[PDB]
Amino acid sequence: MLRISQEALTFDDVLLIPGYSEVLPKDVSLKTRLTRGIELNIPLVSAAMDTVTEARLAIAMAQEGGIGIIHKNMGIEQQAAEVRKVKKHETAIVRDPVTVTPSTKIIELLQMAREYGFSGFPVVEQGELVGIVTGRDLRVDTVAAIMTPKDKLVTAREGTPLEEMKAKLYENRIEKMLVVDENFYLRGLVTFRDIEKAKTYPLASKDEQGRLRVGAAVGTGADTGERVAALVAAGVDVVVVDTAHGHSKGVIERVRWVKQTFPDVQVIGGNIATAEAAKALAEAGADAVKVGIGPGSICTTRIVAGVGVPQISAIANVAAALEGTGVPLIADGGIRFSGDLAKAMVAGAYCVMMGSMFAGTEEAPGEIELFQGRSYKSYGRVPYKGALSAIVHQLMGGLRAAMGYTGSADIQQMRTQPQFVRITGA
Amino acid sequence: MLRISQEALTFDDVLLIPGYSEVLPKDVSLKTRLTRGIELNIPLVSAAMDTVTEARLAIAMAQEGGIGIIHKNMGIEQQAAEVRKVKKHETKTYPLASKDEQGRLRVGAAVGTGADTGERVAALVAAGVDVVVVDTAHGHSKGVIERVRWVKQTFPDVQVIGGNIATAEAAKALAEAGADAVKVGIGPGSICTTRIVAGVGVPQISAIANVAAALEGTGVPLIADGGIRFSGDLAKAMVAGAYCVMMGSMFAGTEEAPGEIELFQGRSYKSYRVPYKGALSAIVHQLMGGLRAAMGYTGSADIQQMRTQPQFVRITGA
Amino acid sequence: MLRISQEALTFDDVLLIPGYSEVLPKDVSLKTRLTRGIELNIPLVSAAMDTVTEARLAIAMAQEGGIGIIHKNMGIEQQAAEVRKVKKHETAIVRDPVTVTPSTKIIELLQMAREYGFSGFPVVEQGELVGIVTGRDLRDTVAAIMTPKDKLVTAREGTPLEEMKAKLYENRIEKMLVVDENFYLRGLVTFRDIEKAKTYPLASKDEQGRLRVGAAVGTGADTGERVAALVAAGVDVVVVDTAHGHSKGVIERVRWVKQTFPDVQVIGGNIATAEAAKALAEAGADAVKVGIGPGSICTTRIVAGVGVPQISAIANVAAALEGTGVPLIADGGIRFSGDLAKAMVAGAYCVMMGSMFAGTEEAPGEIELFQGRSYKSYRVPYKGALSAIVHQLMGGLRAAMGYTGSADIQQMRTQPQFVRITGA
Repeated sequence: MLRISQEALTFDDVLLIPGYSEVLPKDVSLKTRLTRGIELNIPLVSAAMDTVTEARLAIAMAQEGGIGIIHKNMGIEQQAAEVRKVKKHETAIVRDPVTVTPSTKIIELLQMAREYGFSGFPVVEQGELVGIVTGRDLRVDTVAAIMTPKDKLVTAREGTPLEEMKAKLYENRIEKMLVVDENFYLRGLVTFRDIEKAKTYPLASKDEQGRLRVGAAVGTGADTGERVAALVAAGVDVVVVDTAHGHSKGVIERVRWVKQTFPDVQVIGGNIATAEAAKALAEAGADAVKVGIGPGSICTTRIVAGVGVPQISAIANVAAALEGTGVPLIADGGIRFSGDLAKAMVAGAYCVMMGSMFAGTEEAPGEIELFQGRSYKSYGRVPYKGALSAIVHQLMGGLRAAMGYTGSADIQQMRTQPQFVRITGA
Repeated sequence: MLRISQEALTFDDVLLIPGYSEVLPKDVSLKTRLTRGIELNIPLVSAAMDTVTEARLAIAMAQEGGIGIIHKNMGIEQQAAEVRKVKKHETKTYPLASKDEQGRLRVGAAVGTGADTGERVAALVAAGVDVVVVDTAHGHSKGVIERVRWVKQTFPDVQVIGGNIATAEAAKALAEAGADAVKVGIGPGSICTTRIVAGVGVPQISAIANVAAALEGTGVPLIADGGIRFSGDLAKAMVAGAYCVMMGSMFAGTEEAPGEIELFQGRSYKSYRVPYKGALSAIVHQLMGGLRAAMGYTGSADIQQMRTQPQFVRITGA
Repeated sequence: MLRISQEALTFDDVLLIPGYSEVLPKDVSLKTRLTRGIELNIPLVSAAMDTVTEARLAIAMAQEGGIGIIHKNMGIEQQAAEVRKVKKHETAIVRDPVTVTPSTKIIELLQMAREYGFSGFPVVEQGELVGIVTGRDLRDTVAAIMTPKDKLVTAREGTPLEEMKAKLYENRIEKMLVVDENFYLRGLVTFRDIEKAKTYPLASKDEQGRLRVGAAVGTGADTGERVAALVAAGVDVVVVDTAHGHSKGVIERVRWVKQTFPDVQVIGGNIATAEAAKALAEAGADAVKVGIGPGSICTTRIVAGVGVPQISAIANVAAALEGTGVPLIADGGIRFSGDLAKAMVAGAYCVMMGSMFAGTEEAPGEIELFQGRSYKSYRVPYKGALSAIVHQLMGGLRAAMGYTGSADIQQMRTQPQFVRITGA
């Protein structure tokens, strides 16, 4: 007979049922996991599309508390360079301040200050911090004779938390402080005002060195091994083996190879839409899976190949397959409104990947253009959407409202407790 | 493990089945209850929206045999003053008029859960409001349930409605808290904001039926609030178990509703821009005329029969 | 007998005829006059509309080489304050430093420092800068520990940026407080903000180097008070701006401004006839603004049946004002850069734009996202930076001047010819 496995449901087939609520939307927790080893403060990921995620938007995603996956429609060194931009983004510490040496002449010092200002130059000897030259030191031969010496410097160790650095600035009644490593080598320069500015982004997704998190997509083609190596050496947090059909020999073996070749990087595999595909990727060592095969009603995979799984059922089947494995699942595709995002969470997603909704923001690729009195991003013209932060705030506002309606205090509750009603086309 | 509780139906999913009939539409009874203590001569309530119910339309609603809920998008003294206008209004004869034991027209008033709610209730009560409606987007919540308890303990002699809700468990929670009635409707509309923004909602026929089953034998009425576009939907809501129906935007733009007559582009509107709909009585007459027709088709002589005896068919999209 | 004075033409009725050309569009001169006494480097003025011109956009217009007219849908002192914002603008100055007084408790200053740090705090008394509390000063009250007045290194507001930069270097500091002639604290300037500052070579500036600005008034009861407050705030031009400038009220108010405030420029409008131009010129107007029912379905035409198609209105006013020295501003009906070029050739000295500038970054309103598209809300589509619209408008004018062979505005206004075309 006709081999039908199940009836499968999409976002419009279901609604969340309100439940007893004690926590206000503004008070719920949105914290979740992207992978086994990566936590996110909001369950939001930007897709690896060449209209959506390069370094600029990836930085903003991490600042909001999610993460961006840098697209792979570019050369290997070009993609590694995009990853480097994200890892080098300075939340507060100036990593490469302008320096002088003890033997540097005052005449060159003064000529440098005419170009860079009298901000006070650190004095180094082959990288080793030996002092600082303040404007006062010049007011009241070489830099050595007038420099503030090491014993008078207030410094902080590299890797100290920003709030602890701000406290050392406060206790010492200073505005600037040098950052050093265990061998007193200069590693940066930090400022009270810049730490305070950093509170603009209190949810920022950072690695353990305080660098913004970022991901990067790869495929299965011949240069994948070289591309992964370049992305890893650039400091990427997660490699996303990202293809149309993750349940394939090519993707499973590539995930396995990443996990065995680069054990210290996280690896995502996808896309998949079935329990069995999730178990295959988990056994291959995936730190997370990405869910979405023909999730959209009119997408190319459905029309050209007749293939797809409605996204609510795909998410729930993958979630059930991975329960108790520790492996998160990313919902990728079909989300038009914040309400869909909430339904994806209640079906079992750990976080949601958005694509076209972020195209046309300030931070996304492209240049602004005005055409017949309206604003677009040009590269083929998408409407200009303004700042990414406003879209993120609306999406998380809707999720917060749903969690308030269902009485879910946190993401773990939202994923496991609320119920759907199924509705008709009427 | 997709956690699906049930298939839920809306108005367009069902049709009333005709039954053996002996009573004509013009002769059936429309008397019902708003709350434990308030009876109405027609099963109609006006919503607490600032485009729908202030004193003028609340007076009209009571004269028709329903009741208005004065909206709370105004100061406390203003809302109390609106209540006083209705309670003091003295006149045309309105023999269906909803009236209290003292012969004054009935009126309700909405409050929320915010910090000034206690002061607002006290003022509405001192002005003679018949029912206080604790009216929020999510009545199945600590704050709404606690506020309903406080009204019932602090002002035992006023009726209190809690809402909105859409489940049996929520209905039991509000009734145990002392609600004299519950208001039903969470994301009842097809493309409403609750559904688009939060993905939350219960199709209104199943929500009404689930609440009616939860409250059977308790004496606590339920008010159907939202999703009703035609008199036919109203009839369906009653057969699903509603005691009466709350209308909102349908009454906006009537003569008696807030706003001022405005001419523009050769058409009439109310501005504060909603199309001008003429006198409220003509809409009420149409809605009640359709309910009477439905009761004639189903053979229901009164509201109690209409709510408990007729049957639906479920239909498809086609 | 049906009293018809003439057939009147609008922009769509005519096209510019190409002429022999030797000057490339990039090389023509766009310099013109707003009024008898005010020159502009581009022939663009922003309208006195509350969706278009407040201080932010007026500043951008002046930096582009044009000027903005601040709208009058606000209080008198609010309008004076908008003018002051333009007259005193400087991008490199950080405004409103958080201050302390000598009788502030050290304990309170240490509390504030939790947010503000130790960079540190200017000290004011009776509204005058009297010292500063630096971090070294904190390692009773501020009076005891503050650095005294005689040790402050300050700059005067309005000092050229290169002089401020030289003073920073000479004093081995990276930032200093900015004061006015009363030693009132006006802000703070840093090396980094000086280096980041953009220069505007075409900027419309007065004799003191301040950006030019105008402001609208009407003819109602408080006009005299409003004019006085605008003039005192340093406004460069008063625009007596009504629906019907050819009236006793406007003519007498224009004359009052010229007689009462002879050192300010005055514009009268709106008009659309030769006789109205002569009447405003005789009243003392330094320029006239042309446009009565210039649009096809505007309210003046629909409600009152009144209007003059703008090409003919411009040309009739220009003919009437020839040899008087009084410029004319074309106000209304301009949809595309091509209409702007036509308005210049019909005789305008510059063009006032309104709703085309609404919805730009610098115009009033806040950006809003709505159905996946950007709007400004008070809703109009969001249009990005004003500079891109100005660039396109002036690019189109430059192209027209290249087509007509006009090397400068004076030639563009007097030499090229139109063809008249049919509806087809």
